[PDB]
Amino acid sequence: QDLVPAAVEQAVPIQPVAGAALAAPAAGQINQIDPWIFQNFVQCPLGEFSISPRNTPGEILFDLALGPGLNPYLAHLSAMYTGWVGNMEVQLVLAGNAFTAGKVVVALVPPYFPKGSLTTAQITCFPHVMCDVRTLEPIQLPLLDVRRVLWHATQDQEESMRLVCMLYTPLRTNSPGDESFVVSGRLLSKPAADFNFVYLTPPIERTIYRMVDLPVIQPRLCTHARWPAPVYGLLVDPSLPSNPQWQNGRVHVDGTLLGTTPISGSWVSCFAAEAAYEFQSGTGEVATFTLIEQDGSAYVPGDRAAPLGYPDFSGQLEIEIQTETTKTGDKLKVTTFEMILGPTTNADQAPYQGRVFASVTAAASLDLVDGRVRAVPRSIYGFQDTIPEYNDGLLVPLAPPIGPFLPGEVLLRFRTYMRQIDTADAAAEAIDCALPQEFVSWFASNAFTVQSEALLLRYRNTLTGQLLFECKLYNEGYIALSYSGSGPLTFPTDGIFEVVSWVPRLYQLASVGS
Amino acid sequence: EASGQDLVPAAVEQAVPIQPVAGAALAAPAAGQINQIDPWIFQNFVQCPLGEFSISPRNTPGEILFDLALGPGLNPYLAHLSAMYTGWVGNMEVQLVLAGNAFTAGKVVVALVPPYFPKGSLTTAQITCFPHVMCDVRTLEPIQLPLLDVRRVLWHATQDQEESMRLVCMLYTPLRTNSPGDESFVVSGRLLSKPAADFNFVYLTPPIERTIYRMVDLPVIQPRLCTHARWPAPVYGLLVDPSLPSNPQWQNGRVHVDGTLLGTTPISGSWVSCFAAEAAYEFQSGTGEVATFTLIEQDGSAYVPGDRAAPLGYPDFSGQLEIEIQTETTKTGDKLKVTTFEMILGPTTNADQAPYQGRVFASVTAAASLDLVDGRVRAVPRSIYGFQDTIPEYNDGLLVPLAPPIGPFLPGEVLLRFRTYMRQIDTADAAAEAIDCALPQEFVSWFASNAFTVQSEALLLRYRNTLTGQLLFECKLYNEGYIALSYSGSGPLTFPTDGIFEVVSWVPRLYQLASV
Amino acid sequence: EQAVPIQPVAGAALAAPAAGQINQIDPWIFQNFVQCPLGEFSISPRNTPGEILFDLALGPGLNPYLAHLSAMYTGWVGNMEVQLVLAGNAFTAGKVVVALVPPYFPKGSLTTAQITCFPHVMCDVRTLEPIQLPLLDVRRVLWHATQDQEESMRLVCMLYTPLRTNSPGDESFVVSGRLLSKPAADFNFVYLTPPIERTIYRMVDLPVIQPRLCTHARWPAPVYGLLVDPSLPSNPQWQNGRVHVDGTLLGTTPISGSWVSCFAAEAAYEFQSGTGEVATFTLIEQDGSAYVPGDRAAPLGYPDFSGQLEIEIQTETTKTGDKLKVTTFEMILGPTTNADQAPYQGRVFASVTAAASLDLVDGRVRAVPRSIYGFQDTIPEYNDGLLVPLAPPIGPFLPGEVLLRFRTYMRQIDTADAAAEAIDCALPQEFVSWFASNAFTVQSEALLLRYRNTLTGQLLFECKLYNEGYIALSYSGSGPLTFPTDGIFEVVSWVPRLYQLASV
Ligand SMILES: [Ca+2]
Ligand SMILES: [Ca+2]
Ligand SMILES: [Ca+2]
Repeated sequence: QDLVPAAVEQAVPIQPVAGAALAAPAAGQINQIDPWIFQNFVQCPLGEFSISPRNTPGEILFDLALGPGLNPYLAHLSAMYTGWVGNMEVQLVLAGNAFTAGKVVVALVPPYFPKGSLTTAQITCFPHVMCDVRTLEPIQLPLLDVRRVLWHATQDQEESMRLVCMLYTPLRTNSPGDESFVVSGRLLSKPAADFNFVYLTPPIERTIYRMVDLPVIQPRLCTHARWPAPVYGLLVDPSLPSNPQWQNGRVHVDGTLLGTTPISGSWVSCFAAEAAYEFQSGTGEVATFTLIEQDGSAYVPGDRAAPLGYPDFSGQLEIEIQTETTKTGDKLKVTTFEMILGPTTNADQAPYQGRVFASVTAAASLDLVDGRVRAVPRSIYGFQDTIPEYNDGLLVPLAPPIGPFLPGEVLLRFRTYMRQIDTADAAAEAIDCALPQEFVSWFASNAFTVQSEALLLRYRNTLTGQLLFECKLYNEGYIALSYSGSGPLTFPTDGIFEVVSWVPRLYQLASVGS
Repeated sequence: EASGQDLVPAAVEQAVPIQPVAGAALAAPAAGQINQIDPWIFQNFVQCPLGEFSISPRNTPGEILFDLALGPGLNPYLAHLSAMYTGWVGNMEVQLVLAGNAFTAGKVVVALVPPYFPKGSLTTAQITCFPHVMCDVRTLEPIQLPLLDVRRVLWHATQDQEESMRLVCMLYTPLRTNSPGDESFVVSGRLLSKPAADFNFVYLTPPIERTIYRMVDLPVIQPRLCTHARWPAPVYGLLVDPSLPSNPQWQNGRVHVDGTLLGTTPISGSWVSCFAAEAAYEFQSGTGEVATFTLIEQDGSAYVPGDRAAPLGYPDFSGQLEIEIQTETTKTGDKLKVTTFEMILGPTTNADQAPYQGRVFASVTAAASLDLVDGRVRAVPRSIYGFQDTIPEYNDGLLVPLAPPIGPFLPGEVLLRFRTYMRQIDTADAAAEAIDCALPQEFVSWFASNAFTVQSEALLLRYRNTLTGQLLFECKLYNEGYIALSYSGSGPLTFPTDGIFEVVSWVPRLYQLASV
Repeated sequence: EQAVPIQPVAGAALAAPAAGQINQIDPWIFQNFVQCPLGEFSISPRNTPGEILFDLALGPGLNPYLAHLSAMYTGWVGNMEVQLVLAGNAFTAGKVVVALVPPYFPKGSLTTAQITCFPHVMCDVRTLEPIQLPLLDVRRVLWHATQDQEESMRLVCMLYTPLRTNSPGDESFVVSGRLLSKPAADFNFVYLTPPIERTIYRMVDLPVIQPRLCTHARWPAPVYGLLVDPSLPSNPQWQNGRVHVDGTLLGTTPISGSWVSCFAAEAAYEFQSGTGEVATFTLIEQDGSAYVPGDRAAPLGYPDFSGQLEIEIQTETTKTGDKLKVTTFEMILGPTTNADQAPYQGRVFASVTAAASLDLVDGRVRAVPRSIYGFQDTIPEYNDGLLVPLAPPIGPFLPGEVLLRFRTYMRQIDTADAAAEAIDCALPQEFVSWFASNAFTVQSEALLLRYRNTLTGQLLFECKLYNEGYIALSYSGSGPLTFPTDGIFEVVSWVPRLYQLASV
């Protein structure tokens, strides 16, 4: 009587969701967009992901949220509106082989479903599409505005429908292996027929859904963020410790300054304090410094280990100060003082409590008048890359170690050389930073929104266009490279970084090496 | 229909000052699916999960008898169905049953409290400022009330709780009886509910068992087949005794109904009254061989003094405890042995012992210095001498964080005890030494591994006999983790250990239990 | 009214299906334009274009009657009508812009170019009639909650084109502007609830007590006078007598007046072979509690001045000539060190000038002040030479504003001159307790106050009470000026920080 076909094309059944019909009576305006934005799939700002045989079933490959942050045109247009309503459509492409086996599921997760941990059995209880990694053509899905409000505010994030993809079946290759074959995936989107904005406002450039960019300066023309010297090298080195705990040069991508890093590069490794001088018997002058901020304000013990720009390493410091004497026939001079920074004893060093001690040998009194001084670094002796004596021997608030790199990932280092006093070894002492200056700035000056876990960057030659490597910039302000060698590897410093897209935490980078 | 109607019958007085409220019709254009509830569910009144309450002549006006929040948690069908959705809307119908004796008198008020009204002290002056209904306790027919969805959103979320209309009942007039003989009656009221015409759910989601509503359940196991939570022995007795101290401060076997462990109670029953440590041995011409133990966690982790008086599973009583220890010796002929040590738990001794700092001392009498190598060991109990059921010293007389004493109880309520017997050394008395606990270890593991969500204040339990299927008594299980029942006798009372406990409903603290 | 590019907004028609009740308001309220709070400004020839003249948010708090009525309801909905009045003659020039800013626009600084991109109106200062505007309820919900502050439409007025005028030689010309409002025909309340007294639309008030019957917050003595003296330091850093208007205690101030300049501690007495007996105190809370160092310099009520004082404690002797006694100790607070006083860590030292052993027992004591020697108005030594967390100095003040001080006199030991002592405070202890127990809601930056005589009802002066808990007066003199201690302080209204007081 009836025939049931064995092969049916996949589709997602939906019930239509009302947009501006529900929002019109309570909104001030209903603003329509260009009719040709409805005709083209354009790559999402988060539009890159990867699949590897290192992955396991149940891992989330990506998750996207409905809103004007999925389309470059809509993200550009959102700067002159206060709200939005409507549905969208998403397209997915995978670059697979004929030798690869594997299945993924793309599901539609409603708002207010708890965001804990889904499993492979649960993911198929949502409206979904099952996709093979060998597909040649793109796959598309809808995104409806299931909501309890009349419309959404642009300037916040709120809660909306999500699009989550997880690895349903493990990725296998018939080849003996193991290789390092990676399947690339890209995402595109476009609004559906029932999308518009709410209220026409002036265009504000410093809005959310504004893409992050970087200053166009080569690394040679930059300033080191931990020692006052120009940047001289760019390298990766797996023989060095992997998770340092530097306190300077640390900034969040969204603009938060972590640790004791300042805004300007003239505050690095310097300090400002009120000085009092004394003489003991023959040891010379002893200077006690009560520390303040470099702009003249007062220092209060808080969530930082020291005033902004305080040195975060160990050794003996030779510094310069400006002094005035009460002697006859001699006005202001510049004096050199000796300082102890490393974890030691026989002194009471507590910059966390605003007390510092310095000294200089002298057979006379050479009395000086107390006042405000600014101390800058001149020379270093016995340098060690470890935190200083912030308190006497106690614990103070600190920025966390860098971490938590994926397997095979190493840290990119910007390298400069210090002025060092040595007797036997003539080698130049070297110090490293994660991000240079003018990168600490351009953050906290632009208040960006992260919208994802990492940023993909490409390093390129200026006048040739050759690609040197690609890297991941995490939201915590450090760069990772995929390198598996044993020795140091350096790179030319006349390149330019450029932003590609937002990528998730599990993204797999193309390997680098010699 | 009934015999002498010298009562109130129907409380058809409402004309409640409220407008009709729209339900699922406002949420249909904002949902991406079509959902509906089984039409037969809309056709009968079933008892709410919090559908039992009591009025006693010991309550005062202004006490809250029940308060119910609108949502899927008032109906067993709807609470089962809410595990596979994210969203609900609509109104409800509620039936209140309270038909006390004809010799009684009293009055209650049931009010409709809107969302966003602050919770806390609700006095008898304000409850009449709401849309309300006045009820006699002698009313024969059930009283029917509506619960409307007053809201400013289109629907609510099943997981996590939001602000909705409440239904609050407060005792307005004290309950008194007119009978000549010796007693005053108690009124037992019931609540039933069903959805209204426009109730619905929103979006189908995977069915997850560990949802917020669910229902608390207990393991199906007889008390005689369980293990004691304070001494490594089987449970032998189920008892109530009003001559023993009423508010003990035991540190082991304490667990919250939501799953939190309080005190020094371990997950496993093999950690009870045992400890793992690093042992260093020395010879003293007095006590003989002296062993110093620095205590660590039983799984091997480091011990850090924190918000607990001792490492998990440490003994919480007093006396002289004798234990067995595995030891290695360098004397030719013997390699491994089990040695018996003894140590004073309490009498507070000279100065000493500081379990809160991980220091323990023990000794064994001997003449020649036995060659013993320092190492890692685990000690388990063997015997007790001069047992006293009082907390020991942990900080050498200084205060330590402790679990609160068990309580409080309503007047006439006593604590139920699970009893076992310990191996004892005695010189002139041959009577067995007994030790009690509040819950067995199986219940502790069940609560720790299940992590339910509590609703009001306590659970009503009924104890049934497996052989004859006859209910023995009813008790209140408090959310803090103890059990109370009403008993007014003088001597101890014991119960058979062949029964099974069962959950009935959620009850508040002022629930009045029947005597036993 | 004027035409603006905006659509009509529905009120109760959208809230009625899901509301319980829709409640009506007195029809006489719809017939009166009442002054809005923070709805006045003045324009001077020296102002530059781009200054924000006002910005007010839609809600019940714009009208005193609706603010009163909101206490017996759960929600509200609807639009309002607004009137703007400007006072200038025919010989002026300049222009102003009033815009409609939507509920979720980011807060910040607007430029004169961006204000014209909203729905707006342009007005000349020569306008005769008041300018009428609508205030519409643009929202993503069905109604609002009375006890919660949500986002609503705002009305923002900026100076667009500067004022050009002539002025006489004695006074400078200004253009004054005021804003009034009333509900529109589509405004309603939601649900009849029992009235609440601790609502958010509650105005700040002060206790009706004369300052001569009050208590000093820094020294346990009655207040003997109030004054203003520009010669004294402008920005003191007192750690006592500091309270926020919303009710947050700052520094080390206690709630009770009996905790001022007193401390409780566990005492250990040991006889030194030199000067005499020495007592070491481990500080605790006055009511009895563990003291933990934190964001606070010293336990509540600890003295915040420098000098040498004497204390009296209850001591018990194990000898047989007595059992209980009260003796006077001696401790040093000023920045002279020599004993390593660390109140921040919770330990201090004291000594007595006595010979031989003076056996006592350690059973906890409370120390009260007796007299001060070498008093100095500087913070004591909390750490040996280190820094501690403490409250910022009092300020800032506008150009021409001075601090008003409540003065009291303390005992002394000085042997050279016997004129008087002097210790000042910002607010008395009664005001501190009032603000702590009331917990009001602050609106903008400051409150306008008035000092009047109780009987004749004459005005003495007017001042400004800042949110941080200090009073400022507009005084242009040189020497100190004292005031009678018989008046009563009264609250007038909320004022902005840049408010010009009348000179005293
Ligand atoms: Ca060297
Ligand atoms: Ca015995
Ligand atoms: Ca004097």
